[PDB]
Amino acid sequence: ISSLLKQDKELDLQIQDCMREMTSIYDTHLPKTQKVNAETLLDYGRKLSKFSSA
Amino acid sequence: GQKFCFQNLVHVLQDIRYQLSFARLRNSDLVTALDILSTGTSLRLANAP
Repeated sequence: ISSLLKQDKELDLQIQDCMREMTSIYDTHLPKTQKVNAETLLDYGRKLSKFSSA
Repeated sequence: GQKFCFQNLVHVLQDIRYQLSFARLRNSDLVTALDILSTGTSLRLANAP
């Protein structure tokens, strides 16, 4: 019985490993919860530069 | 009057130092600017509990 139980545990661990590897490969992710013109960007950032700075 | 001279000089030197901070310009925080392109301050939200 002890040898055969050890065999069952090992087989359970083998199915474990296969499902583990399939679910690892398929990484499951939740779903995810404008372009810019640089001129208006740069001017805005330089404005902000004095005010976000100490 | 001579003392007044010393002090007065110190005050003028401070004043021009003040104008000095008023004249420099610092490199833009583009990060905050790009965040504000998308209308949030992404920084202040993520950071804050």
